Amino acid sequence: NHTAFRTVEIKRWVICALIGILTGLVACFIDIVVENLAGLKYRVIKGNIDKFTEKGGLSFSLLLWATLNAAFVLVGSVIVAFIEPVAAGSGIPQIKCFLNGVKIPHVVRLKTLVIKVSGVILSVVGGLAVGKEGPMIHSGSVIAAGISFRRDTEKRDFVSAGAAAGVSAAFGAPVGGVLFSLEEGASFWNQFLTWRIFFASMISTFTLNFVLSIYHGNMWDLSSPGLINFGRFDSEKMAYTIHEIPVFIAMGVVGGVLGAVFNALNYWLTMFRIRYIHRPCLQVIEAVLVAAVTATVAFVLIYSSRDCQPLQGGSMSYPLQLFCADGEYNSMAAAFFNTPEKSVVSLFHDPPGSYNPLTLGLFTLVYFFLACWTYGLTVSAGVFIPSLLIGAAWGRLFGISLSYLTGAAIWADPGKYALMGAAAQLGGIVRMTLSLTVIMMEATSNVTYGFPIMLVLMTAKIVGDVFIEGLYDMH
Amino acid sequence: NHTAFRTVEIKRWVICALIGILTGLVACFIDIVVENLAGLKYRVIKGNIDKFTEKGGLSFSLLLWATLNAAFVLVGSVIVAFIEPVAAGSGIPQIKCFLNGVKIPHVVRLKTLVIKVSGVILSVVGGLAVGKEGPMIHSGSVIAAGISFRRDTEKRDFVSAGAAAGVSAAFGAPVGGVLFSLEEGASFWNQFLTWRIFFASMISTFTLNFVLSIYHGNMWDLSSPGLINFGRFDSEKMAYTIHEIPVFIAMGVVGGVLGAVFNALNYWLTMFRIRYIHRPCLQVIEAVLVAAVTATVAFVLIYSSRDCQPLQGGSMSYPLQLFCADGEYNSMAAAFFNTPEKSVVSLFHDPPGSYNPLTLGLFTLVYFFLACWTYGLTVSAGVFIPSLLIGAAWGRLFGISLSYLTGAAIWADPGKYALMGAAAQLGGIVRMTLSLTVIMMEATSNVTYGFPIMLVLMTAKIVGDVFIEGLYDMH
Amino acid sequence: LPPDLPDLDPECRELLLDFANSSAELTGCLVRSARPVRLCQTCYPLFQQVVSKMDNISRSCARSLLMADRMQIVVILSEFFNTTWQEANCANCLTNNSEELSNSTVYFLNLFNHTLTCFEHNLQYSEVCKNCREAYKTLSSLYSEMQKMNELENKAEPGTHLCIDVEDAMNITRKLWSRTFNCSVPCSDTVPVIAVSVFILFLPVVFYLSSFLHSEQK
Amino acid sequence: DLDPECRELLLDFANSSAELTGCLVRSARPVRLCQTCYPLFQQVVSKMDNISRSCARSLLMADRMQIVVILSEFFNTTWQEANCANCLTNNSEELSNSTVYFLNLFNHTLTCFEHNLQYSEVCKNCREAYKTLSSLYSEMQKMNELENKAEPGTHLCIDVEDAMNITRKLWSRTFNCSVPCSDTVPVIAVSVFILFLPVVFYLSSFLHSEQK
Ligand SMILES: CC(C)CCC[C@@H](C)[C@H]1CC[C@H]2[C@@H]3CC=C4C[C@@H](OC(=O)CCC(=O)O)CC[C@]4(C)[C@H]3CC[C@]12C
Ligand SMILES: CC(C)CCC[C@@H](C)[C@H]1CC[C@H]2[C@@H]3CC=C4C[C@@H](OC(=O)CCC(=O)O)CC[C@]4(C)[C@H]3CC[C@]12C
Ligand SMILES: CC(C)CCC[C@@H](C)[C@H]1CC[C@H]2[C@@H]3CC=C4C[C@@H](OC(=O)CCC(=O)O)CC[C@]4(C)[C@H]3CC[C@]12C
Ligand SMILES: CC(C)CCC[C@@H](C)[C@H]1CC[C@H]2[C@@H]3CC=C4C[C@@H](OC(=O)CCC(=O)O)CC[C@]4(C)[C@H]3CC[C@]12C
Ligand SMILES: CC(C)CCC[C@@H](C)[C@H]1CC[C@H]2[C@@H]3CC=C4C[C@@H](OC(=O)CCC(=O)O)CC[C@]4(C)[C@H]3CC[C@]12C
Ligand SMILES: CC(C)CCC[C@@H](C)[C@H]1CC[C@H]2[C@@H]3CC=C4C[C@@H](OC(=O)CCC(=O)O)CC[C@]4(C)[C@H]3CC[C@]12C
Ligand SMILES: [Cl-]
Ligand SMILES: [Cl-]
Ligand SMILES: [Cl-]
Ligand SMILES: [Cl-]
Ligand SMILES: [Cl-]
Ligand SMILES: [Cl-]
Repeated sequence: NHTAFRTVEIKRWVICALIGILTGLVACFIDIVVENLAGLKYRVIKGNIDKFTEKGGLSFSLLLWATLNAAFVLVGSVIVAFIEPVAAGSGIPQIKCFLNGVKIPHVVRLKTLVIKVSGVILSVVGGLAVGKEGPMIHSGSVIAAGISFRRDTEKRDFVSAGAAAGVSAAFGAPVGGVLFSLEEGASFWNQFLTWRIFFASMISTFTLNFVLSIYHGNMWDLSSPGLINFGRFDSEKMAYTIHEIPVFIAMGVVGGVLGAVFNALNYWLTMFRIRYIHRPCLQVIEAVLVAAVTATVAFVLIYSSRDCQPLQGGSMSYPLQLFCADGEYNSMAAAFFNTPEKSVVSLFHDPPGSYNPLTLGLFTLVYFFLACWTYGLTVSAGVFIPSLLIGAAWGRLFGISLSYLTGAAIWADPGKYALMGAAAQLGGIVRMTLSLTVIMMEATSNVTYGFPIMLVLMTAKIVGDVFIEGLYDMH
Repeated sequence: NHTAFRTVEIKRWVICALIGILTGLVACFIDIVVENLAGLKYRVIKGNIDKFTEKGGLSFSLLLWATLNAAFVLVGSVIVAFIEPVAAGSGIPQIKCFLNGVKIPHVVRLKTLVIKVSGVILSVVGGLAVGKEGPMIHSGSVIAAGISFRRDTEKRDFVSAGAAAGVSAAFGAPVGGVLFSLEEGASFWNQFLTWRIFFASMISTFTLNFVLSIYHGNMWDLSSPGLINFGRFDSEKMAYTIHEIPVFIAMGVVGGVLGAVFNALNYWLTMFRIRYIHRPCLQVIEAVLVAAVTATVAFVLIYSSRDCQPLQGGSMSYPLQLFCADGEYNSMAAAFFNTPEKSVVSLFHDPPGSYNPLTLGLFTLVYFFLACWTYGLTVSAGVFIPSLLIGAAWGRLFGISLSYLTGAAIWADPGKYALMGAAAQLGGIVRMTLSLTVIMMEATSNVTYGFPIMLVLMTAKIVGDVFIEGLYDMH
Repeated sequence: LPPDLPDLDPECRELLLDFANSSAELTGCLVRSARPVRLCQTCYPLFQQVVSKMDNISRSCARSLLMADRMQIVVILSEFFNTTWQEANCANCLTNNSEELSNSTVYFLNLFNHTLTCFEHNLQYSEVCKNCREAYKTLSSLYSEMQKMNELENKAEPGTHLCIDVEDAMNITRKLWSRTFNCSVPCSDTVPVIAVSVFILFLPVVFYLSSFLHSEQK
Repeated sequence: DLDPECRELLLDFANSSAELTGCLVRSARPVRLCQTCYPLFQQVVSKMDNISRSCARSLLMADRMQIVVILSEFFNTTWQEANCANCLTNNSEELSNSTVYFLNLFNHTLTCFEHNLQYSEVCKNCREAYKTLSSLYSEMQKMNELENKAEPGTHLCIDVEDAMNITRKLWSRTFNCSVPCSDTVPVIAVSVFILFLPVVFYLSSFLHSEQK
């Protein structure tokens, strides 16, 4: 009767409230631990580099950086490759399959959550070109399937709420998380189920915002709705006209082509790894070698970079002065030392002329292949943030080129085109458009920017699908 | 047969693009004509009042105001009562019925669109306590069913795109429009259909924003995504913590209780109108009398108001000075002369010492009953904006009391509670909660306020359903 | 050391000193003209001197004085002086040539003086509004017409302010007229307003009652 | 007009702001804000407070263009951004000992450069004088963060920042004295060896799988 239905229904809302609360807490734990561990690692590296800069022996600083990257990834890859291989990657395809209806072994076990959270912490601290936002979706699903109603029909509904809560916590987009659970579900419309999914999604982003606020002491300020916060786009500089619509469509073509190349190289690389690097010992060695190479390539770019500009208010978290004048700090070092989320935010909101095209171009080309190489490693890590960083990097270069070509026109704001470039790369790579589109508006907090973003994403998807077919036919 | 599918699908996207374009154009036509006609009407009334203020004869100004209100509503009610009775009201229940599956005659005929657009223009210009945003949903549905695929299933999908485009144009919430079409549809998930709904909704808000900018002269600032634009809520004064969450829950109870009284009063009033005012001639006379009373009740409040403060820059368009010092406009006059959308914006964003509690309280009490009395009229008009204005009015009063009771504490910002009060009244009146909340986050462009908005809206619905059950039982 | 970093270049030392006393004069004239507001009619020569001096210093001393350091004192001070001029809005009521007050402003100030001096000898406040009422009426008509001239000749925005000295002149007159002199115009239209309002408010009562009574039988 | 006793507060504030604005300009190219006319700012804020303490109503908010308010806000904003509080003691009556110590060290560092001008001699005569000045400036930076609990180390007193930036620009841009030890060959050898590891790993795994 109604008494039995209401008793069950309130427990569903109670459980989905815990799913959102715990998903936000896990995101807080990941963000706090990564920030403290990466800060400790970069302070050691920066201190060692500064000691050897004038006395000599910078090769030891490179060795220390590579060893520190390898040591963290060694732990982060051993636990994934040897204990729970299911934790490898962002875990979204496993979650998509679970919501589809096919059960992959060891996806929603409590051991997977521990390894996924530990793996993503060590992988991000390990210096790999990865992002921690992607695995947060898998973490929410495991919390939902463990906290929860011991039957398949209810469990899938809870997992959808957990996955939605993970998306909301990762990007601060509670509506985008609900959309993500909706399309992956692709079932009959349930008003109550969609309601408790929304309740879990919004509880999740509030818990992340609230707990991080008390961590920063700034309780009277809630400015961290997600793991990555794009900032505020309420600027006359961040305004577009109808004449820029064809330009934005062109960026989608670039994002679709680059995304197809990103997937093409990663596809051939994946086939190589399946045939030859399938043994768990080899996967651990490969992940360690990638981490060592990532530090080596970063050091070489920093060492050979001759462009450095004076410290701003918050340009660098760890300003590295190397071979140039006192009071100035390496610009290329800031690209690698700063967190990828911080780099994306700075690219989105920066006055024109803040980035030298040469150092930004070199970083974009190197990071594009490092991110492509890093995906597929037997580590718990995502690809959304590297995709965002790659797109924002070349999107800013597109804005820089437009300003040069149009005589520093007002409408040619590099920051605006960085946002368009970030969407184009995300669109051309993940090929998920609806939930992605809602995420950008919620991240940017600008409805008017939805229309160019929607066009850019739509262009990237159709171009990427056509180009992927063409590349495979040529091969 | 992929070629046949592609040709059919591209035509669906082409049609859904026109639905969004035409829905935005209709919103532009409604907004442009209403502001020009209401501007001409208020200039005539203001000029007449200022002429008789010193020489005497203000009763003639009251007669002119009542006659002008009656004349516009007489035309707006004759075309609805005598020609197309289906166009009466906001048309939301008719669209929900159509998307449900049961077809009401003449909902989606071209003549209905002409009557609906003309009726909403005349009713708003006629001074009725109504809003033009609500009927915009019905207008989009009729455009979709006329532009369009001559079969029932395709018609329902296209109409849902038009209804979604109406919500996006009305409120600048393209995602909220998609959500509104999904629940009112309540069918199996369709990835491509939800794409066309999202495409049409997103084009509609861009077309309205783009064309209004052309009309407003300046073009490099698309600052009007929808018919009603809340503004920007990025202020240190506009922030909250956990301690204010129970306060918001209490305000949700007030909105639900007031919304229940709003519905209960309108239910008994509707029962009277069906039994006794069912003739088309009486419906026209009733609408004319309400318009005359609305002008008269506005006049006596403006006449008897002793509160006038000097012009603090903008915030009006027709500053009426009555019986007090030169250089100061009457505060109560600005409440009625200003458009309800503009009044809501001023309530949301204003210094904590801008509204007299007595002046605002008297307006809220009168406007609450005027809006309740005006709902069942045989005119094309919505109730969303009046409910927002009522909620923002008493929400601001709640914030004013909190400042007095907490010694002008920094967390008791009246503007923040005006927004929360606006949601409480809107949620407790329409009881539509999942689509409504998404609109508020899109309207305010602040995901951090989604959580208090969610709790306030959820609280209002729960107490509203309980109270109407109790109130009906008592009767 | 080169005469750039540690010490001022003699070419730039004198230019900075010239801008120093010009800014000192403007700031002193700004304060002493704050109340009653005679800002834009007395400090206009000083403001032009400052902006001319800044232009002279900025196009052989632009790079070594303006952006040579983080705290660009010369830049921020000129920005503050410019911001004060714009918010005071003396651009509109200064002539296009900008050597003196426009004809409108001169015509307003002398009437403002005439209105004020008329108030002074009517005290020794019933006699003030009994006799000096047309003087206030024509001055207020001019100010209302001045707004419309600003909305048309300038066409900035509805509600845009004129120069602050003109606005302060009217606000002083209005405050004198309505607050201290307590000269208010009585209204005897309350009774006709109530009679018409009551009649209109009573119409829906008749309409609803008549409909109910008519439908009571057949 | 105001009372004759109410026109004296405004006139005193008028010349006080006039002379403060004069010092702000004539102490701008070599930035000497917080050490030249710190009392003049104190005199201005004291004279403004005297009005706040029977003329506040008739001078402060008596009209729309609050000239006295905005001028005091501008002076306060300039004082805050210049961080002149950091330059003076907590009592804000004279320059702090650390600032005075830096200023004479800055004089001594500039005293080096004139002697060794008559650029090889400058770089190898009293390089430690520049080194100890930079050590103090870094020391004062971290002390500043730990003193007022500022989250980053960004902005000191503008007198100190300008004094060091003049020294740094002289030492690096005008003089070519910075000589960092660059081990390009060891860096290349180590970086090449590490970058050559994935080539070995991918080839060895490919060849090991072949022929089992
Ligand atoms: C700052 C932090 C977040 C860095 C992460 C380092 C450790 C806290 C992590 C890394 C590896 C983790 C371990 C990985 C695997 C296991 C085995 C697991 O035991 C089992 O039940 C499985 C045993 C098996 O089958 O081998 C219990 C958790 C534990 C100890 C984990 C505990 C947490 C560890 C030590
Ligand atoms: C064997 C395969 C698998 C990898 C080959 C890698 C090379 C193409 C890279 C690795 C190290 C690189 C070098 C690292 C550092 C330098 C020093 C750099 O010289 C400076 O700019 C020195 C002064 C300064 O530090 O600014 C010029 C580039 C160069 C030779 C780089 C050239 C390109 C090198 C040889
Ligand atoms: C290239 C720069 C600008 C960015 C830094 C990334 C590289 C260090 C990575 C990206 C992709 C990697 C490559 C991906 C695949 C291969 C193929 C692999 O096997 C073969 O070449 C033989 C295969 C066969 O015989 O079938 C050898 C390593 C190599 C070149 C990898 C070496 C390291 C690469 C070049
Ligand atoms: C400032 C105001 C007073 C201007 C008037 C605007 C509207 C009130 C007018 C303008 C166009 C008119 C429409 C023009 C054409 C028609 C078609 C007409 O249809 C018929 O010929 C059949 C009528 C029937 O038999 O029911 C019905 C009236 C209608 C909708 C008219 C209704 C009144 C409208 C909307
Ligand atoms: C018959 C039913 C259906 C309607 C009853 C309406 C009354 C309750 C309203 C209508 C007009 C109102 C009056 C309108 C104006 C005034 C003038 C006001 O006093 C003034 O003279 C102030 C005006 C001024 O000088 O600015 C005191 C309230 C009063 C009598 C109001 C009292 C309440 C009245 C009579
Ligand atoms: C606080 C007020 C001044 C705000 C403005 C709104 C009123 C002018 C409106 C709102 C509801 C209206 C009322 C709605 C219903 C009725 C009941 C109706 O009478 C009956 O139905 C009698 C039934 C019977 O005798 O059985 C007479 C009109 C009246 C009072 C209406 C008169 C006008 C009212 C009071
Ligand atoms: Cl995966
Ligand atoms: Cl990912
Ligand atoms: Cl990610
Ligand atoms: Cl309806
Ligand atoms: Cl509405
Ligand atoms: Cl409505």
